[PDB]
Amino acid sequence: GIVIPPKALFTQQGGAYGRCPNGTRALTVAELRGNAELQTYLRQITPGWSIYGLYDGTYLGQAYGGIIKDAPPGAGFIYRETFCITTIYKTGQPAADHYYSKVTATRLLASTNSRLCAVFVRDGQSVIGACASPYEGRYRDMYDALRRLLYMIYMSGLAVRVHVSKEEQYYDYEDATFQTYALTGISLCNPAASIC
Amino acid sequence: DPPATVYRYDSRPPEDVFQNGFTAWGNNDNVLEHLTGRSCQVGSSNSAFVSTSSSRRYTEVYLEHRMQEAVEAERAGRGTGHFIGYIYEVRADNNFYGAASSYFEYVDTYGDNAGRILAGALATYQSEYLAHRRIPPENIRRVTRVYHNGITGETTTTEYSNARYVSQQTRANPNPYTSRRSVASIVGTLVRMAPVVGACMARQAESSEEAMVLVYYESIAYSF
Amino acid sequence: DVPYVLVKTNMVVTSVAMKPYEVTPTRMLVCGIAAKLGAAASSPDAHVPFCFGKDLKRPGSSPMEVMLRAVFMQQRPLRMFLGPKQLTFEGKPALELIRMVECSGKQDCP
Amino acid sequence: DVPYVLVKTNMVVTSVAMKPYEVTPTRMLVCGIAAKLGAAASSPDAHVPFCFGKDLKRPGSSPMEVMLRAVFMQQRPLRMFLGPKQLTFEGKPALELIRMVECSGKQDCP
Amino acid sequence: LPTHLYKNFTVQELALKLKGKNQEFCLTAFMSGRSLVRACLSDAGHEHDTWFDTMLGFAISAYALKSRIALTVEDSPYPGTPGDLLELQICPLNGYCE
Amino acid sequence: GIVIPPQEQITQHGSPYGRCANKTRALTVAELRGSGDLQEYLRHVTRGWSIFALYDGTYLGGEYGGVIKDGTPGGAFDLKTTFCIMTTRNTGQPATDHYYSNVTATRLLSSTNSRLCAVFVRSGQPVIGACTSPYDGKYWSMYSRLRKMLYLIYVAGISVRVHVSKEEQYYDYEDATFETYALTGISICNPGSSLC
Ligand SMILES: CC(=O)N[C@H]1[C@H]([C@H](O)[C@H](O)CO)O[C@@](OC[C@H]2O[C@@H](O)[C@H](O)[C@@H](O)[C@H]2O)(C(=O)O)C[C@@H]1O
Ligand SMILES: CC(=O)N[C@H]1[C@H]([C@H](O)[C@H](O)CO)O[C@@](OC[C@H]2O[C@@H](O)[C@H](O)[C@@H](O)[C@H]2O)(C(=O)O)C[C@@H]1O
Repeated sequence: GIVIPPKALFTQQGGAYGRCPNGTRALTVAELRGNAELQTYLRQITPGWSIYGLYDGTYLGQAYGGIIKDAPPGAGFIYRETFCITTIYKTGQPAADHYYSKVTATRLLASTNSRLCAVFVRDGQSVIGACASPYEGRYRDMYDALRRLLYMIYMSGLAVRVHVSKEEQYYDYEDATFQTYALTGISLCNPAASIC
Repeated sequence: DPPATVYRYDSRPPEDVFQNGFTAWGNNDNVLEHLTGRSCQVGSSNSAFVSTSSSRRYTEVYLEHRMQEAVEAERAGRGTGHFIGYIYEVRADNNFYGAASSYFEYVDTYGDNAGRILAGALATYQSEYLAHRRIPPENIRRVTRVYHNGITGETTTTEYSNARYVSQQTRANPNPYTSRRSVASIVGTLVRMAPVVGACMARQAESSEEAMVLVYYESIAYSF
Repeated sequence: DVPYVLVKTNMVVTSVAMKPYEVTPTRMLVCGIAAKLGAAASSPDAHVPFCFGKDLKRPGSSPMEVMLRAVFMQQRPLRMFLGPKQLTFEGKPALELIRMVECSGKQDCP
Repeated sequence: DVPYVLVKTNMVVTSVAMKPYEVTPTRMLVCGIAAKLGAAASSPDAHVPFCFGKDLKRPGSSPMEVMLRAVFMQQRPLRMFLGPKQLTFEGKPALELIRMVECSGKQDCP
Repeated sequence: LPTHLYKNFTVQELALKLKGKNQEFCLTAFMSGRSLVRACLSDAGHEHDTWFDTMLGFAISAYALKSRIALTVEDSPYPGTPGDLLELQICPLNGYCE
Repeated sequence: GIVIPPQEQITQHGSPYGRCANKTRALTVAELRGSGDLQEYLRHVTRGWSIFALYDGTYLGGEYGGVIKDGTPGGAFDLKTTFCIMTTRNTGQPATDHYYSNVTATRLLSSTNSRLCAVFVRSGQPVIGACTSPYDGKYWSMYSRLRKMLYLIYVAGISVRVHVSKEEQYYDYEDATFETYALTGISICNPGSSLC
C-alpha cells in the first residue's frame, strides 16, 4: 500500500501546465484518490466546471461531479491548473539515529533545486528512501560529503547501513510503498567489524 | 543454495553453440586475475574460466544495452542498425564455481591487501559463475535469439532448444574454487563501461561474425 | 519552447556536454541527449536534446548533476520531465530538464 | 580518550563511512575500520575503527579523505597515528586519526 | 575567433600546470588519420568561477572513461599555440558522436 | 642518504602522549643520529635524569649524557615528551619549474590539517616527493585541481611528469631518502610533447 501526501503539502499556488514550481511535484491520482481530506478540501475549493491536471489523470470541477478521472503520465499537463505538492514534510518526530542495514542504493531521483535521493533496498524488497540536498534541510551542509559516497555505493554493488533522521519526511517519490527521510550517514557494511 | 541454472550472453548462434559449447581462453585458473580482468585482458587472455551469471535479468540488460549500442551506431552512420543476441540457458553442475565465494575466499587466505575491493563488489553484481575449463553442449538446454531492427524498432524473440542437452539434477559447486596467490601486478579491476560489466563476461561474448574499451573500475568508481 | 511539460520515459542518457550559458556568465549548461530505449532510429523520441543550468558560484555538484553522471555511466532508464523551457544545445534548441526519476519498471515506466 | 597516541602498521581500511559530529553541525566524521595483516579475528587489531573531522565550512576534500579514498579503493596497507582521542562511530568508541602514511615495506611497517 | 568542432576524437594527453599566476590545463585530442588538437583552459581571473574545476573534472572523466569526445576549440592566435577550449562533449560510451 | 631536518625545524617544547602537534611530527632516531646541530641543541638543554620519545626510539639526556637508544615505532610514546620536528621549511629559493619526467606517484601521506604528499618513483627508486595542501602553502589555490589529477595517476598507475617549486621543503616523510617539495603540475604526457 502506498504512502499518502498529507493535505498540508497541497500547494495553494498550483503549477501551470504540468510545471509544478520548484521543490513541488505533480500529485498523482493514486495519492489524491487515497487522501480523503484533500479530496474533501477540493470539493470546497474547486469552482464549477474546472478541469485540473495531475501526473496521471485529471480532476474535474465539482460541477462535473468533481472527479478524479484517470489518464496517462503528463497527459493532464495540457491544462493550466496542475495539482502540485511540496516534497518536504516537517515530521515533528525528534532528531535521532534510525538505521537499516544490508541495503543497497537504487532509483536515483533528482529535482531541480532540491534533493538527490535514493531507495535503499534489501534483498529485492525496497526498504527505505533517503534524500540529501544542499539547499534545504537540517543537514544541508552534509550534502557535499554524503553525495560523494551515495554515488560510490551506487556504482559499486556495495551494501551499507544507512542512518536516517525522521525529522523530515520526503515525498519526492510519486506513489511509494516506502518512506523517505533525510540521509544522515552511510557506513559500508562490515560483518567482522559488526556493522551488518 | 547453489544455482542449478546460469545464463551466458553470447554473439555465437545455436548451430555453433549447441554443438560445441564454450571453452576457456586459457589455463590460468587464477581467481583474482580473472575476477579482475587480467586473464581476459586484450592480449593477455588465458583465464581457465567461462563466464556465466545466475541472473538472467543481468544478461537481459547487457543485451538490451548492446542492442541500443547498435542503434546509436547506425545513428552516427556506423551500423546497419540491426542486432542479433543470444542468451543461453545452462545447466550449472559442480564444475561451475561462484565468483563471489571464490574471491572472498582467495582473500581470506591471502590477505586483504591481496585483493582489490571493487573486484569483489563487481563479482557480486554479476552473480558471475565460473565454469572451469569448458561448458559442453550437454548442459546448454536452450537459447533465446534476439533480433532487432533499430531502423523500424522491431524486436523478435525466438527460442530454439538443444537436442544434445543431457538432463540430470545438478547445482553449481558450493565449495569456492581455490587459487594460489597471484604473482601479477594488478592495477585495478578492468570493467566495460555503460553498463558496468566484467571484462571477461563482456569480452568472451564477442567473436568473429573493433577494440573493446576496457576501463579500470576504480578510476571512476568515485566521481571527478 | 513548448506550451507544456513533456514526460519522456524509458530514456537513457546517451551523451553529455558542458557548455557556457551564452546568456549568463555565472552559469553554464549541462546538456545531454536522452533517447527512448529500443525505439526505431526513426522515432521522435530516439534523439531528445536536453540541458539544465548549473550555477558557477556555488561549489560542489547539484543533485541532478550527480544523478546525470551516475545514470549515464550506468545507462539507466529514466522518466525525464522535459520542457517547457528550451535552451540551445548543438545550435538546435533543446528542452530544459527539470526532474528525472529512475524507472522502477513497466509500472512507472511504460 | 586513550592515554597516548597509538601507531599501528600494516593496516588496510576495510570499511569507510560518514556521520555527523555529535558536538557540532559545523563538522562531521569520516569513520572507517582498519585491519592489521596477520592479526587473527580474535586479535583486536583485526577490527580497528577510527574517524577524523571534516569541516563542513571548507567545501571540498581534505587531503586525508583524498588519501583514504585512494588507499581504500586500492587496499593499500598503512602506518596509522590514532589516539589519544576516541570518537563515537556506530555507537562505539573509535580512535581519532591524526595522520597516516602508506606502507613502503617492513622497513617502516614491521 | 574561428571556432571549430572536432568529433569522434580521443584525449591522448592530459596535463595541468601553471601559467604565470593562473594555472591552466590542456588536452591533445586525437584522431588516427588526422592531426592533433591541442586545446587549453586557464583561470578566468574572476574568482568563484567553478568553470575551471568543472571543465577540468569533465575532461578528466573523458580521459578516464577512454571515450571519444566532441570539442569546440576557439582559435589559436599564433601558430604552435593551442587553441582555447570552449565546449566538451563525451560521445556515447562505446559508440561515436553522431 | 636520509634527508636530515635542519636544526631549526624543531619545536621548542616537545610534545605529550606521543601526540606531536598539528603540522609537526615525531623526530626520528636515524634522523637525530645524523644531526650534529641537533644532538648538540639537545644535550645543551636536557637537564635531569630525563628520557625522551622519538618516533622510533628514546633519548636519554641530561645526567644520562645524551644517549640515543634505539627502539620501536610509537613505543616511546609511553613517556612524557616526544621530540617534534616541524615539516614546513621556507626554502626561500626561486620559483623555478623543476620537473621530473617519467615518474609514477606512490606512498601517499596525509595528516590532520596539513598536506597530501606522494613519493614519485621511477624504476622503483624514488625521485622526488610533492605535496598539496589547501590550508598552508603558496599554491593553496592549486590543491583542488591537483588532488584530482593526483588521484587518477595514482589508482590508474599512470606514468607522468611532475612539476614542483623548490620554494618550500617538506619534512613530512620519515627518513626521507629523497627530497620533498611543493607540487605545481602533473602531466599525462606524450614523450617530448610540448605539454609536459
Ligand atoms: C528504524 C529501525 O527499526 N531500524 C532497525 C532496523 C529495521 O528494523 C530494519 O531495516 C527492518 O528490516 O533493523 C536493524 O537491524 C538489522 C536487521 O537484523 C535482522 O536480523 C532483524 O530480523 C531485522 O528486524 C533488523 O533488525 C537494521 O539496521 O536494519 C536495526 C535497526 O535498529
Ligand atoms: C630538477 C632536474 O634536474 N630535473 C631534470 C630531471 C631529473 O634529473 C630527473 O627527473 C631525475 O633523474 O631529468 C630530466 O631529464 C630526464 C632525462 O635525463 C637524462 O639524463 C636521461 O638520459 C634520460 O633518460 C631522461 O631520464 C627529467 O625531466 O626527467 C630533465 C629535468 O630538467
